[PDB]
Amino acid sequence: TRVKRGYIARRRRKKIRFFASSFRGAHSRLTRTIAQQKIRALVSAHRDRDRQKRDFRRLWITRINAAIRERGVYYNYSKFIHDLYKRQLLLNRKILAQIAILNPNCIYMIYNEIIKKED
Amino acid sequence: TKNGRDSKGQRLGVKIYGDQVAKPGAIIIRQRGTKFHPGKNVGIGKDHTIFALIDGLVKFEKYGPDKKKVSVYPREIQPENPNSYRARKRENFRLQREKKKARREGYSF
Amino acid sequence: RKKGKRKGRGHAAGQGGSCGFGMRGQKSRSGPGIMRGFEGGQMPLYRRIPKLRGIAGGMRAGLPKYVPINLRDIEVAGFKEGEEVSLESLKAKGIINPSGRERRLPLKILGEGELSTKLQIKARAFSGSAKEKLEAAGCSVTVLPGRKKYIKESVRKNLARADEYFAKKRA
Amino acid sequence: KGYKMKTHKASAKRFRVTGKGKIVRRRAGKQHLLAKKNTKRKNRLSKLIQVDRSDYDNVIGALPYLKVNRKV
RNA sequence: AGACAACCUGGCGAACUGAAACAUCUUAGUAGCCAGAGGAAAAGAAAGCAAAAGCGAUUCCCGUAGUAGCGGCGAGCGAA
RNA sequence: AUCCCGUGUGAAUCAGCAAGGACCACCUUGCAAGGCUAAAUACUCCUGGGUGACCGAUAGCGAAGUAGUACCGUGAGGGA
RNA sequence: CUGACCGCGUGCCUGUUGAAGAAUGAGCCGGCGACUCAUAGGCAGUGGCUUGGUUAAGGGAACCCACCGGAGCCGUAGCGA
RNA sequence: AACCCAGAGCUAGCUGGUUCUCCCCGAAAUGCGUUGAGGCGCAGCAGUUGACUGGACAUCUAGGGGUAAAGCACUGUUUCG
RNA sequence: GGCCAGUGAGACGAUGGGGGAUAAGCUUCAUCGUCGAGAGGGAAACAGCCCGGAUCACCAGCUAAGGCCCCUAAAUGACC
RNA sequence: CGGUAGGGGAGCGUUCCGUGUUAGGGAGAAACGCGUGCGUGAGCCGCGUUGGACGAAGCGGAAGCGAGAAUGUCGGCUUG
RNA sequence: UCGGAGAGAGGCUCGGUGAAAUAGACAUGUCUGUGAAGAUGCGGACUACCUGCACCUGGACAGAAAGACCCUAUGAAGCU
RNA sequence: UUCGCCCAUUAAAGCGGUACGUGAGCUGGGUUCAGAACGUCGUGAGACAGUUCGGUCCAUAUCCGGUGUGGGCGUUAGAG
Ligand SMILES: [Mg+2]
Ligand SMILES: [Mg+2]
Ligand SMILES: [Mg+2]
Ligand SMILES: [Mg+2]
Ligand SMILES: [Mg+2]
Ligand SMILES: [Mg+2]
Ligand SMILES: [Mg+2]
Ligand SMILES: [Mg+2]
Ligand SMILES: [Mg+2]
Ligand SMILES: [Mg+2]
Ligand SMILES: [Mg+2]
Ligand SMILES: [Mg+2]
Ligand SMILES: [Mg+2]
Ligand SMILES: [Mg+2]
Ligand SMILES: [Mg+2]
Ligand SMILES: [Mg+2]
Ligand SMILES: [Mg+2]
Ligand SMILES: [Mg+2]
Ligand SMILES: [Mg+2]
Ligand SMILES: [Mg+2]
Ligand SMILES: [Mg+2]
Ligand SMILES: [Mg+2]
Ligand SMILES: [Mg+2]
Ligand SMILES: [Mg+2]
Ligand SMILES: [Mg+2]
Ligand SMILES: [Mg+2]
Ligand SMILES: [Mg+2]
Ligand SMILES: [Mg+2]
Ligand SMILES: [Mg+2]
Ligand SMILES: [Mg+2]
Ligand SMILES: [Mg+2]
Ligand SMILES: [Mg+2]
Ligand SMILES: [Mg+2]
Ligand SMILES: [Mg+2]
Ligand SMILES: [Mg+2]
Ligand SMILES: [Mg+2]
Ligand SMILES: [Mg+2]
Ligand SMILES: [Mg+2]
Ligand SMILES: [Mg+2]
Ligand SMILES: [Mg+2]
Ligand SMILES: [Mg+2]
Ligand SMILES: [Mg+2]
Ligand SMILES: [Mg+2]
Ligand SMILES: [Mg+2]
Ligand SMILES: [Mg+2]
Ligand SMILES: [Mg+2]
Ligand SMILES: [Mg+2]
Ligand SMILES: [Mg+2]
Ligand SMILES: [Mg+2]
Ligand SMILES: [Mg+2]
Ligand SMILES: [Mg+2]
Ligand SMILES: [Mg+2]
Ligand SMILES: [Mg+2]
Ligand SMILES: [Mg+2]
Ligand SMILES: [Mg+2]
Ligand SMILES: [Mg+2]
Ligand SMILES: [Mg+2]
Ligand SMILES: [Mg+2]
Ligand SMILES: [Mg+2]
Ligand SMILES: [Mg+2]
Ligand SMILES: [Mg+2]
Ligand SMILES: [Mg+2]
Ligand SMILES: [Mg+2]
Ligand SMILES: [Mg+2]
Ligand SMILES: [Mg+2]
Ligand SMILES: [Mg+2]
Ligand SMILES: [Mg+2]
Ligand SMILES: [Mg+2]
Ligand SMILES: [Mg+2]
Ligand SMILES: [Mg+2]
Ligand SMILES: [Mg+2]
Ligand SMILES: [Mg+2]
Ligand SMILES: [Mg+2]
Ligand SMILES: [Mg+2]
Ligand SMILES: [Mg+2]
Ligand SMILES: [Mg+2]
Ligand SMILES: [Mg+2]
Ligand SMILES: [Mg+2]
Ligand SMILES: [Mg+2]
Ligand SMILES: [Mg+2]
Ligand SMILES: [Mg+2]
Ligand SMILES: [Mg+2]
Ligand SMILES: [Mg+2]
Ligand SMILES: [Mg+2]
Ligand SMILES: [Mg+2]
Ligand SMILES: [Mg+2]
Ligand SMILES: [Mg+2]
Ligand SMILES: [Mg+2]
Ligand SMILES: [Mg+2]
Ligand SMILES: [Mg+2]
Ligand SMILES: [Mg+2]
Ligand SMILES: [Mg+2]
Ligand SMILES: [Mg+2]
Ligand SMILES: [Mg+2]
Ligand SMILES: [Mg+2]
Ligand SMILES: [Mg+2]
Ligand SMILES: [Mg+2]
Ligand SMILES: [Mg+2]
Ligand SMILES: [Mg+2]
Ligand SMILES: [Mg+2]
Ligand SMILES: [Mg+2]
Ligand SMILES: [Mg+2]
Ligand SMILES: [Mg+2]
Ligand SMILES: [Mg+2]
Ligand SMILES: [Mg+2]
Ligand SMILES: [Mg+2]
Ligand SMILES: [Mg+2]
Ligand SMILES: [Mg+2]
Ligand SMILES: [Mg+2]
Ligand SMILES: [Mg+2]
Ligand SMILES: [Mg+2]
Ligand SMILES: [Mg+2]
Ligand SMILES: [Mg+2]
Ligand SMILES: [Mg+2]
Ligand SMILES: [Mg+2]
Ligand SMILES: [Mg+2]
Ligand SMILES: [Mg+2]
Ligand SMILES: [Mg+2]
Ligand SMILES: [Mg+2]
Ligand SMILES: [Mg+2]
Ligand SMILES: [Mg+2]
Ligand SMILES: [Mg+2]
Ligand SMILES: [Mg+2]
Ligand SMILES: [Mg+2]
Ligand SMILES: [Mg+2]
Ligand SMILES: [Mg+2]
Ligand SMILES: [Mg+2]
Ligand SMILES: [Mg+2]
Ligand SMILES: [Mg+2]
Ligand SMILES: [Mg+2]
Ligand SMILES: [Mg+2]
Ligand SMILES: [Mg+2]
Ligand SMILES: [Mg+2]
Ligand SMILES: [Mg+2]
Ligand SMILES: [Mg+2]
Ligand SMILES: [Mg+2]
Ligand SMILES: [Mg+2]
Ligand SMILES: [Mg+2]
Ligand SMILES: [Mg+2]
Ligand SMILES: [Mg+2]
Ligand SMILES: [Mg+2]
Ligand SMILES: [Mg+2]
Ligand SMILES: [Mg+2]
Ligand SMILES: [Mg+2]
Ligand SMILES: [Mg+2]
Repeated sequence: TRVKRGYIARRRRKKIRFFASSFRGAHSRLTRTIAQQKIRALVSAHRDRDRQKRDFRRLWITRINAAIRERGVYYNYSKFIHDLYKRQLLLNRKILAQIAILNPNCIYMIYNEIIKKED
Repeated sequence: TKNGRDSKGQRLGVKIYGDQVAKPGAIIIRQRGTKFHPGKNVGIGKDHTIFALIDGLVKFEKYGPDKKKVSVYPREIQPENPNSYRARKRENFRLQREKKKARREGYSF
Repeated sequence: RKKGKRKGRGHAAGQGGSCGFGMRGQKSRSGPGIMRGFEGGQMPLYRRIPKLRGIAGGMRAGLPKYVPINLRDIEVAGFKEGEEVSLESLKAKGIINPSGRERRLPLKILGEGELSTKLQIKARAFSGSAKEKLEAAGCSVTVLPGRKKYIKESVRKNLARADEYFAKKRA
Repeated sequence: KGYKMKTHKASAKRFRVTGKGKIVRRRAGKQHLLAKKNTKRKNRLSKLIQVDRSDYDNVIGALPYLKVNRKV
């Protein structure tokens, strides 16, 4: 019983093409290229969902270091953090970064508690 | 002149060591000349292969003053450890095989 | 019904690409292989070993000449006393199914197991232990004649001259 | 009329089977040059040996009608 | 008298190939070519099988059997 | 062995002759060197019926239209 | 849907000790395009019978198929040339 | 050593290719033989299936040995006295 | 034991050596690690070096090797 | 619970057959196009200001059964 | 030496007609370093508005398929 | 031919790298291709890190790189 491949192929191709919408140039056109480009996209995605978790801690820490450095002459990120722990506070770095921007006065207070107690 | 011929290593040398176990007939040493001498309960071959005549522990000795001789002595194994680490774990394996095979066909539902 | 491997479709499936033939060279190449009994050109095992005893020269192979039966089988079978055993009645109860070569054969009895009954047995031959156990159990042993070997007259004269010698000597 | 496997004949003049189903063979080398082989060796080369597990494949493959138990 | 797909009979009759080379062997009396006749052809009415018991022209199928055998006793071939 | 042929020699007639796997004896079986014969079996250029887990215009015949055509080749031939 | 700017990111296949390779292959797109069938041997998984199992050709209200068809074949003794 | 057709789908231990998805386990590039060396047979090391088993990782003791070091008792070699 | 595979061109690194010139990213063995068939981090980039062996999600947290002037995460830290 | 060669398990789809002259379908089937739908994925389920007559699901069966590589191959269309 | 001028046919512009080899996709700098040991594509610096046209040929291991040379094949053929 | 030798000068007539720096810029030899001849080796077909005469390399610049020469746009209203 002869079987033409029929649409079984074209569907697959089409469902790939949908993926690759808005790729500049022949990456959005030719099937054969589109394949690869799909794979690479998916791959980067996977990679950078891991990079992401690295990079926001990067960021947050940076912003925090900026936010503290303003108060004391001699004060750091490092110093700060060590002080947060020996005072037993749980706040992670996302929260201290977002509170650094969006509620600056709060961070000033926190610093004043760590200082009072280290005193 | 031009070298490069040689021989497969003949497999000579001590086959069973001191205080290991030997069967009767079991070869203790293959040697070229006699680097050892036959002791008691122990025969020697044509190539000076030394072999055991009796089951037991093989012991090397000073032939005196210089050379060495090997002889075989009958041992005694009574001391089976009733309760010890060895016995405990081997038993455990037995009983686990038994249990784990018996709770199969003994499974409801 | 277990579904078959279709090789050469996809990798994620199964044996794709190479199909499980690994890389290249003779075993992965299409076509008849190399002979089953052949090792690389080293003298093959079967060729470096000498031919079996009689076969080697054309001495005819040894062949079964009777259908062997023990007493075990005659016990297990439903034989009531007086019953004739023979060949035929063993096909009847089926404990022997003869094929072509076996059809053309006679019957022989081999002692094993201990028979309890009185049977009337017919066969062309018996082992020693056989007819010993049989005549011990009170069974009648009928030994059937084999087909005469044709002999030309001169050899009858010789073999008879013998018998006349023995007869004149004992008498 | 299909095709049925052929017994490899040069393999069947060499190997055979024992009643319990293991393959056996002769030993090589007792043919000529016996004078210089000691009697003890000659006796050893006279007997029937069960074929090495290793070759069982090749053999079995070339003697398809040999009834053989590999002890399973 | 010529024409006529395949089948068939007769005549000539390869080689690549397999044998991990090759020469005996294999391929295969296959392809091809020539000639011939038919709807089938050919074979066929025991100077035959068999084995001390029997059969009763030829052809074809199943089986015996990948058995007996043949064979650089190799590759392989293979009955009744 | 049996069977059939080149060269050369070359018998016996039933009180014979041949075969029975070198050969000889014995027995068994058969009657060569004249012919002819149906069926069971092989095949599809085809004809008539039937069916199709066969194709559906890149498939199915090379050919669903000028198809062995157009075209190519001195020619055998290739060939949409 | 677009994308200011930051970060990360050395086409695919084949094949290799090893490739982004300046190693091979693909202009692009759509079709066609490859472990198939028959017959045996071995092994496994499932059934069926185990009053041992099974039929081959053949016959069948055309096929299939009921019902036949035990000739064969496998298992019941080995040792030995 | 012409062409065309056929044997012919010759043969190619060579090169190229061999198409759906998920899950589990997971090598080797070594030895021997080979008209063999880029091939193949067997072993070694995969997977899956059974039958036996009781170990492994540690700790300590016991064996035989002739390397590193060391030495001049032998075999060479060597300087001066 | 059964059934049934690949593999039989290896690379460097540590160490023991031979060949070579105690030359070679050379060559050939021996006992190991990694790559092969291993992604992540450190090594500017960088198969074989160091850390560590990736079921998967998280805009959570602690560390290894390695680092804390700016590019670029952390001390323009302390004391000799 | 990394993974190549490679082995084993569990699945999805394509055309056809059985159920079957089936359910459904000019009140719009196949197909073609779409989705804030559901799947570990192969894919499924839903929707159409296209299309114009066929044809599921379930439980089974069979293969000319899944393509991106063959300096593959045939058409179409580019680049220069 | 040591080039010069001129004439024709092109080259160049305009109108008409209009190919080809090539080609994974190309958003296609230089230096230096790295790397299968000669990189637009990886690193660090440096230089670079966008895009035509005419010219030039250093690169893209430029293009036109088996490498004639070397080796392999138990390949092929010719010759002795 | 790398090397080198000489003639006449000269301030001096440097040595190296750039794939012989440079063959899609040019041209000789060299890969001694097929013809032929000599010496030599080989019975021979033929051979030679011997000699000798003859003996086909193509190219419309895609991109980078370059020498020139424009347009667009920017230069915060538009221009000379
Ligand atoms: Mg169809
Ligand atoms: Mg197809
Ligand atoms: Mg986007
Ligand atoms: Mg030695
Ligand atoms: Mg003695
Ligand atoms: Mg199949
Ligand atoms: Mg599978
Ligand atoms: Mg692939
Ligand atoms: Mg396989
Ligand atoms: Mg391949
Ligand atoms: Mg292989
Ligand atoms: Mg082949
Ligand atoms: Mg064969
Ligand atoms: Mg012999
Ligand atoms: Mg026998
Ligand atoms: Mg039988
Ligand atoms: Mg038997
Ligand atoms: Mg003899
Ligand atoms: Mg095997
Ligand atoms: Mg006529
Ligand atoms: Mg005629
Ligand atoms: Mg006619
Ligand atoms: Mg031949
Ligand atoms: Mg030939
Ligand atoms: Mg063939
Ligand atoms: Mg051959
Ligand atoms: Mg061959
Ligand atoms: Mg007829
Ligand atoms: Mg006739
Ligand atoms: Mg008659
Ligand atoms: Mg007559
Ligand atoms: Mg005759
Ligand atoms: Mg006869
Ligand atoms: Mg005669
Ligand atoms: Mg003749
Ligand atoms: Mg006469
Ligand atoms: Mg007769
Ligand atoms: Mg007559
Ligand atoms: Mg005659
Ligand atoms: Mg007649
Ligand atoms: Mg006639
Ligand atoms: Mg058409
Ligand atoms: Mg057509
Ligand atoms: Mg159509
Ligand atoms: Mg960016
Ligand atoms: Mg990067
Ligand atoms: Mg970048
Ligand atoms: Mg290479
Ligand atoms: Mg490339
Ligand atoms: Mg490569
Ligand atoms: Mg290479
Ligand atoms: Mg192609
Ligand atoms: Mg290309
Ligand atoms: Mg296919
Ligand atoms: Mg196959
Ligand atoms: Mg099959
Ligand atoms: Mg089968
Ligand atoms: Mg069963
Ligand atoms: Mg029938
Ligand atoms: Mg019929
Ligand atoms: Mg019928
Ligand atoms: Mg001529
Ligand atoms: Mg020719
Ligand atoms: Mg042929
Ligand atoms: Mg072929
Ligand atoms: Mg061909
Ligand atoms: Mg050939
Ligand atoms: Mg694992
Ligand atoms: Mg290794
Ligand atoms: Mg080879
Ligand atoms: Mg192997
Ligand atoms: Mg294993
Ligand atoms: Mg010691
Ligand atoms: Mg010690
Ligand atoms: Mg010593
Ligand atoms: Mg030593
Ligand atoms: Mg020393
Ligand atoms: Mg000394
Ligand atoms: Mg001394
Ligand atoms: Mg080897
Ligand atoms: Mg090697
Ligand atoms: Mg290989
Ligand atoms: Mg190394
Ligand atoms: Mg080393
Ligand atoms: Mg040493
Ligand atoms: Mg030195
Ligand atoms: Mg060294
Ligand atoms: Mg090396
Ligand atoms: Mg370490
Ligand atoms: Mg590999
Ligand atoms: Mg690893
Ligand atoms: Mg890594
Ligand atoms: Mg890194
Ligand atoms: Mg590690
Ligand atoms: Mg882990
Ligand atoms: Mg921390
Ligand atoms: Mg910083
Ligand atoms: Mg400081
Ligand atoms: Mg893991
Ligand atoms: Mg896994
Ligand atoms: Mg795999
Ligand atoms: Mg469906
Ligand atoms: Mg359908
Ligand atoms: Mg209806
Ligand atoms: Mg619809
Ligand atoms: Mg349909
Ligand atoms: Mg659907
Ligand atoms: Mg469905
Ligand atoms: Mg209508
Ligand atoms: Mg249905
Ligand atoms: Mg459908
Ligand atoms: Mg097909
Ligand atoms: Mg294509
Ligand atoms: Mg091309
Ligand atoms: Mg084309
Ligand atoms: Mg001029
Ligand atoms: Mg002019
Ligand atoms: Mg003109
Ligand atoms: Mg113009
Ligand atoms: Mg074109
Ligand atoms: Mg650009
Ligand atoms: Mg380097
Ligand atoms: Mg570079
Ligand atoms: Mg760069
Ligand atoms: Mg980049
Ligand atoms: Mg250029
Ligand atoms: Mg030019
Ligand atoms: Mg490139
Ligand atoms: Mg060879
Ligand atoms: Mg040859
Ligand atoms: Mg001067
Ligand atoms: Mg001066
Ligand atoms: Mg220069
Ligand atoms: Mg120059
Ligand atoms: Mg150039
Ligand atoms: Mg010249
Ligand atoms: Mg001469
Ligand atoms: Mg010379
Ligand atoms: Mg001339
Ligand atoms: Mg241009
Ligand atoms: Mg330019
Ligand atoms: Mg400009
Ligand atoms: Mg301008
Ligand atoms: Mg302006
Ligand atoms: Mg302006």
